[PDB]
Amino acid sequence: PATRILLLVLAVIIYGTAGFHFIEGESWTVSLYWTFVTIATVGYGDYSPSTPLGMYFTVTLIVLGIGTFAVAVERLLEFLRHVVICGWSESTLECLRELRGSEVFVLAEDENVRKKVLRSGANFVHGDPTRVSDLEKANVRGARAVIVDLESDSETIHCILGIRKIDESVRIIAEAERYENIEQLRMAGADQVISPFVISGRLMSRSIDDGYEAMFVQDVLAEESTRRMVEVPIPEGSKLEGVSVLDADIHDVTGVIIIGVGRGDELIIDPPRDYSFRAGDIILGIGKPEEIERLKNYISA
Amino acid sequence: PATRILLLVLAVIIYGTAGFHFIEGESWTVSLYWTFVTIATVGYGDYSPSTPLGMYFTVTLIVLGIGTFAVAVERLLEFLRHVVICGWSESTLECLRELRGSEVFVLAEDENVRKKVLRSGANFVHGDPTRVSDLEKANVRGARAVIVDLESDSETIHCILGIRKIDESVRIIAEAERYENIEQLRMAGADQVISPFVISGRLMSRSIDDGYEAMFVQDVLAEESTRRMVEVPIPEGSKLEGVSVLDADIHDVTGVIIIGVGRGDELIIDPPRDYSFRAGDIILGIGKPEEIERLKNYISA
Amino acid sequence: PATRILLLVLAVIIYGTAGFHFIEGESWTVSLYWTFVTIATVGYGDYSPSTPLGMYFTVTLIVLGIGTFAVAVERLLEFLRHVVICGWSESTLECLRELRGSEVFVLAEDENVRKKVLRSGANFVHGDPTRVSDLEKANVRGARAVIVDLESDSETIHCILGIRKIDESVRIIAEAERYENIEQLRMAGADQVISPFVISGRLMSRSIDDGYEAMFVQDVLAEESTRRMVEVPIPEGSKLEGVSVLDADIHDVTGVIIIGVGRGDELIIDPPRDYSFRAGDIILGIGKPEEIERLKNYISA
Amino acid sequence: PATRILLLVLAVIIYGTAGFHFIEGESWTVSLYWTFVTIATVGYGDYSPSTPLGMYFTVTLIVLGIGTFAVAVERLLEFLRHVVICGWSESTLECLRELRGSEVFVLAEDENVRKKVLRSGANFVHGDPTRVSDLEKANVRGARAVIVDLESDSETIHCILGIRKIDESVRIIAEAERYENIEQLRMAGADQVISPFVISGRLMSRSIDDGYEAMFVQDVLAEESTRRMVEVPIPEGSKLEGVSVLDADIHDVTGVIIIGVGRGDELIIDPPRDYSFRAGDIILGIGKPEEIERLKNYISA
Amino acid sequence: PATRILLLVLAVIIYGTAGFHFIEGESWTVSLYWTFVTIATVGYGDYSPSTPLGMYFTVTLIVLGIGTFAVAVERLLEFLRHVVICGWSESTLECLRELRGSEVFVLAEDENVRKKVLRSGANFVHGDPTRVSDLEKANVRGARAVIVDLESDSETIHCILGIRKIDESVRIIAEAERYENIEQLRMAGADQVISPFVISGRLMSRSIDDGYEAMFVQDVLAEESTRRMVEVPIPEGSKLEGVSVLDADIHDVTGVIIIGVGRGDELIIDPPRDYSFRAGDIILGIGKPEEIERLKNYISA
Amino acid sequence: PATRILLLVLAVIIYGTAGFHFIEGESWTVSLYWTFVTIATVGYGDYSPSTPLGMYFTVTLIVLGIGTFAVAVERLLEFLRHVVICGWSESTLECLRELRGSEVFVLAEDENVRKKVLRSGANFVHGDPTRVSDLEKANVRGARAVIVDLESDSETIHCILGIRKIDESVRIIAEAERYENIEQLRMAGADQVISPFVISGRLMSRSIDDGYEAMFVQDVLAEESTRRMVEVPIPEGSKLEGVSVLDADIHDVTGVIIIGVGRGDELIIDPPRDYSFRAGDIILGIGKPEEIERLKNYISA
Ligand SMILES: [Ca+2]
Ligand SMILES: [Ca+2]
Ligand SMILES: [Ca+2]
Ligand SMILES: [Ca+2]
Ligand SMILES: [Ca+2]
Ligand SMILES: [Ca+2]
Repeated sequence: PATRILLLVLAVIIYGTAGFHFIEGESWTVSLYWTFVTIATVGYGDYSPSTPLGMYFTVTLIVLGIGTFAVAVERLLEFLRHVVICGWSESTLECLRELRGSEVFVLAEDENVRKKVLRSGANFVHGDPTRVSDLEKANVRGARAVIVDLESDSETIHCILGIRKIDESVRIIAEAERYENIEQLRMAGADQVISPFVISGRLMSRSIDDGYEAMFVQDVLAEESTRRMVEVPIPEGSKLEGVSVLDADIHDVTGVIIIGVGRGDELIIDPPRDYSFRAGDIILGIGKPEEIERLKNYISA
Repeated sequence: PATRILLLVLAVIIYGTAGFHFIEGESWTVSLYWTFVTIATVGYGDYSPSTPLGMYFTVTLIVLGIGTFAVAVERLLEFLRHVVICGWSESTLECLRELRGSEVFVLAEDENVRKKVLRSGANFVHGDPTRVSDLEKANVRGARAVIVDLESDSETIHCILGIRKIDESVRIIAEAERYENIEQLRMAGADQVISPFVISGRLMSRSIDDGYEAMFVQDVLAEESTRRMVEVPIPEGSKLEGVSVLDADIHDVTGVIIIGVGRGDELIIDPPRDYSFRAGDIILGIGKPEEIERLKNYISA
Repeated sequence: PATRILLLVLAVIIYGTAGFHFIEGESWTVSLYWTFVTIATVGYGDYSPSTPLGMYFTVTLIVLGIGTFAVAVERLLEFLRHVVICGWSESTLECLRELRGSEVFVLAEDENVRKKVLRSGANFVHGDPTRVSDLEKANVRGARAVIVDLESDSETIHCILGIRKIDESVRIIAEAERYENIEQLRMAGADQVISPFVISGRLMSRSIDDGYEAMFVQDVLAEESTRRMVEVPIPEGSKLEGVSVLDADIHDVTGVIIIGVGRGDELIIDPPRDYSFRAGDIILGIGKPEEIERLKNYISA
Repeated sequence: PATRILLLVLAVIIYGTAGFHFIEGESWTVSLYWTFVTIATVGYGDYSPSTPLGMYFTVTLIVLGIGTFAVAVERLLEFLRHVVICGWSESTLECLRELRGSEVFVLAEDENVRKKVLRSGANFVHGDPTRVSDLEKANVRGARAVIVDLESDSETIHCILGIRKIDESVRIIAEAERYENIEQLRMAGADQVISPFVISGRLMSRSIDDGYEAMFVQDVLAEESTRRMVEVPIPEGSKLEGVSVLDADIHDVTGVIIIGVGRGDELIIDPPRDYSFRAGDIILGIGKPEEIERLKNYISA
Repeated sequence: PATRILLLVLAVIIYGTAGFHFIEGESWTVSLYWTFVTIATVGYGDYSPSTPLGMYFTVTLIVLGIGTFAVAVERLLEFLRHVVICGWSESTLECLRELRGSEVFVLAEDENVRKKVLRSGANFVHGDPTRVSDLEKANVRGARAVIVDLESDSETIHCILGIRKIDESVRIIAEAERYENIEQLRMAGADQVISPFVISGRLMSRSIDDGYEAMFVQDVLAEESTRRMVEVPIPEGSKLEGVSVLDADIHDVTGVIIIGVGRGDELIIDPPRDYSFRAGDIILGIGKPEEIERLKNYISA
Repeated sequence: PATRILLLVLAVIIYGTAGFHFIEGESWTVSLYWTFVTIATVGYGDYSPSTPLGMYFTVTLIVLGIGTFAVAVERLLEFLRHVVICGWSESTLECLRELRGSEVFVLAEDENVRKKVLRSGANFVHGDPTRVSDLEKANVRGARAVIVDLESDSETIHCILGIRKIDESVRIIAEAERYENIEQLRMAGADQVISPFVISGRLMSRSIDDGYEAMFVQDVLAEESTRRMVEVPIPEGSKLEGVSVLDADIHDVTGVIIIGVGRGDELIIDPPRDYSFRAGDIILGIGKPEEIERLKNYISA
């Protein structure tokens, strides 16, 4: 019915522009040109509608002059490597703050959010991350990875399954509100789970004494003090491949502290001395950018 | 007034047991013995109250027999280095899970909580952590340290000031729900602030790539894989005091990775080579317990 | 993306005005002049777009005529000694009623308020007085003084710290909803605290007898009865400095009852006879304006 | 019906104790003595109810043994110049804090209140102060005066009319939540009206400058600093009656500042010099208790 | 299951009293007499349970001494021409106020009601008048008539159908909350419908002028001024049957104003002069009781 | 600030029309005529703005062409014997249905109402009938009479006092939601009180038997059956004044049943025979319009 009114304002043009070539200077060709020109509150002057009786029909083009302008308006506006964030929460916000330098889409239920999700360098997709149809509104298929944090682990567990139901291989990262659901959250298909509260809690209990243990975690993740925790990959042909951690003395050599090495989906912290670097191996280390750069070279080719 | 009714039920014993040695076999000594015995619906038989007239006074001991039984009941049940946790939240819960091996008191508004705060090795103090009077119900004065996490940073900021208002030196550790209040949370007097959401968010944005950076934080704080992040202090007389990090090769020597050194209230991550250990200095390092033990000795005296 | 649509409505002018100098009287200079003139539903007549084929391109300028007018509208509006009142409550309202003769800004969360905060001689700044960013929207830095009354002492305590966090010297005046928080309210940084309820309550208990005690407080603060409570300062060179209250007989002399003298941040009520006026001293007294004027002179130079 | 069940448990004693002198050793006198003794789970032993057939009737005394014990219990506890406070609010609370040394009854809708209204030296009457029937539950008729503060001026206006509807002369004191209703609050019958917010507001606006004006009001009503605002009456035969305020130099003489004199229902603040004290006159003055005592004597007889 | 536990506490008496005639002085007759006497915390002394081994079985009678006392308690209190009112509202209340002199049952959802429905001379049946099962709890089948007023016409319409579903002939009287449902309320089966609001409204509009029209309705229905609106039936053999209203001059004769005559389910107001009384006819008239009595006789036989 | 933007759109006319007499054909008189003509998307053609450089300033009149049209719009619409109904309820609605043939104003809090209060022949005044300022928005002063029905008797009691506070003589008609407040409702100043529920209730209890008594009230107030309840006044010079009800036989004479006579503010139902009509007396009677007309004449002069 909304597109059925654009037929009445289209008929007024064949009824309003019709009396132009009939009640004035004949021109069945430039008849609509008079109507559109007149209705568009233009009034250039290609026909002042002089006829008196044609002034009565010219008055009709004034009445139905808004029944096509205020009409074709809502009808003209009723046609014409990215990351998706399901759910909009502080976690999400703080996250969107880092991903600022890239294409991010926040899919959320509450519209009121929009305005702010925009104040932060992200695009807003109004929908419910639980409905696959809306997940698609954010194009999860092509999402480099999806971050999920809804109000209740239940809704999150849902959203995940939904995502799976589309691209069953996108990297999904979810926040767990309660420790007791971390596993279900994985079963559902989350690849990585983060439990802000378990971290927070432990850090608390661990800062009753001295708060360095908690000072570490928070400071390291903050873009301050130069020192930066970085994960460096070992190229296929590495002058290390086969070498022992103990033998490479990466610290003495690079200055980059290695807090652990990773074999996709798994990571070891104080890697034992007799550890042997491989190809896909990833180095989790903290260090001055220089040190880092130096570390990359000490491995290159 | 609740303890003023225990004087009426105590006077009924001097009025009920009084007629025993007066309206029966004289015995001002074993008079109360008859009243208590009778009121206790015992009726052993040391005096069947035979007197007819004394049966009228024996009936009074039956009427006021519940005005001392149903009384001394709620009156008998109305008499017979610790950590205080203000607010009961997941963070709090997860925290109370570590502090299990010690005296912990959770002060919260909602009673329904109690039952669970008990299922977890902690004692419950029903009150509002914003009211100083209730803070005192949990004895903050003697609290080794107070952990604070209320529903809204506002209420937390409050609670803190409150605590300050009592022991202006207790170590206060608070969680911040929003990044924008971390500072006010300190001004108010929080010594240590933890923002689960800032951590969570960043870890997220940092795990779009590879999730080791986030795998580290969560795994390190979990009592698994042997490896343990520990903060070891440098005794006053240390065979290191004055020595350079570069010179002590603590890693090669101990095997304990040092992720940073701390000077009370502050911590440096990749301490520069030319750093010189001092007395109060604290070593933040991850390593096998053995390694740790070994690290402590490599410093002792 | 909201500023990326202003490039499409900017391209329609290079595509709509482009066909003007091509499908009509050549004029690559006054081509945009035809498009803008036409799109602005003006139709002066500098070119009636006569060409039939140019009438087809002239119709395109009518269709995309709103895709630049309804566009450049939200884009043109998307670029282009005062007192601040945080929180909007009856207290606040009644207060804004006195400050009518001056620059006042009310900063509040609920928009619905606006309309009324305007009916009262004040400017409205929509924001949350707890967020420093919004405090700044009201320019607390330059605020002569800030009045604070939010729904819960907690939120107030918050707001205060926030203010402190900016101009750590602005005079802050806060209302306390509960007696038990008057101190925390100060610790946080409130300079002056008013507890309407403590006043109200006491006045009540004090008016069970005769209601003069309560009739005084309310009447004195009301702009009626001539009598006015005034605080008069003692100039540096005063013919009183050093004189005893008993000796100056200010009442007999001036007629201005002195209910107390104040030494910045502190005030004494029935100042003892042997009190000696000083320089900065402030006289809190009630009296007929004349009496007052008379009091000022009895001290001048 | 609650007192009609005490006739069934009284008939069981005439039916339970009746079979004792009929189905055992005859004794229509000591028959109830066996029933009461038995029902009271006493079992002294004055009759072991040996009869086998009488053991069937002795069993009936065991069944209806609780139909008289659990009965006469709630029946024994259901029998064995004051001020009424309608509504329970901070104002009210702070007020009840002064009236501690006297008989006060708080009548309120929410039961949850009770416990606290008791922690404060007052008695609680659960009811709605708007329903006359409940007002009567608090005996307004005999109330020395009624204090009224309900959640909304409307409810208060109501409550008042209600009170009027009973003792149309009790001194009613009400708090007004909004300035715009102070008059209706009076029309309804309130004798004294207190608007905590109008006071609070004004004090605020008045403390932007220096806060003495607000320091006065709050401090004077506080039982401190010794100084106490008192209203002293002029006895019938006074060595002042007829004397001029100017002539009595009460301040110089007593030390008690007189902030105003009152002629029932009315009070003048800086009484003009040519004022003449009368009989019923009341002196509103602030001063050290000694000063006060001294003031009373300077008038006695 | 609640009555299945009274079989376990009944088996403990055949198991507890069984060891009495087995582990003591033989008496299979007075065995239960020992168990009941012992379990009733009586201890008269007809058997002190002396046997040591029988003291082990006498201890079992002490353990299961509460598993029959605390049991038979809630089991002893769990056994020991009327009008039904569905829904409890002011209308209902005001109605129950008239029906005070008779058997009335109020069936309602909210339990909190009970206490009051009892303060008014009625019995309370806790249930939902929409559920037939609960309608039956109030025995509508035998209800002289059912009055229905639930919160929403919808629920009422429901309740009615429900009632119909049982006694499809009980006189149902329902209140309609909205004028627009009076008919549906009848279709559903209400026999009589009352719309307090339509009455109220009209009376209002009719009392803008003079309020007699509204003074009539309210006063007539109030048990005051002697005058009473009464409906008197015309006996089968009446000295009026066939007589004209004009001819009977009932007013002049009786003094009872006849405001209308009724033919079951219908009533005419100013019956025309030429009206002829019949048998079942009912006379709606107002008049002094005497007048009424006089009217009854002027028709008798 | 809303009227401060009309100075910027007024300055654009002195800045936009200014370049017309400077960058075109000089005419400081008809300069604003070009601006207003241009901004009004008129484009008559009195100046096509030919100048190229003036086309750059002519473009500025296109940009700021909406900053005066979309402005002066909300600024042009932001300047340019009756009955008042306080509160909008079914009662009210049903009432407004009768008063259809007259000037009625409904003053209510909820805006959503408006639309409907209009569908019914009444004018809507959005405000709170409790605030005198809004009562005045409906001009109670001149209200022929005010009808009051708010959600709670409390709010009504309020509203009344408010009304009194303005025209202390307007006829006030109020509905009482609860029987227990009918008196307070009067004390407050209601002149006439209607209790739909008391009526409804009684009618119910009275229709358990036969429902004529309730059929009467509802039918009489309904504009059906010809019969109409009317109140006819006795003119000053009446051929009845002094005559006995018994003597005037108004029924026999007129046919109009007299259900009662009224002496302002009071009404008697079956007026005793020996009653004597007076001047101001009002006759409450039901009867055919003819009968009525006939009744008026039987009294005229
Ligand atoms: Ca979250
Ligand atoms: Ca939390
Ligand atoms: Ca407030
Ligand atoms: Ca209050
Ligand atoms: Ca109803
Ligand atoms: Ca109503």
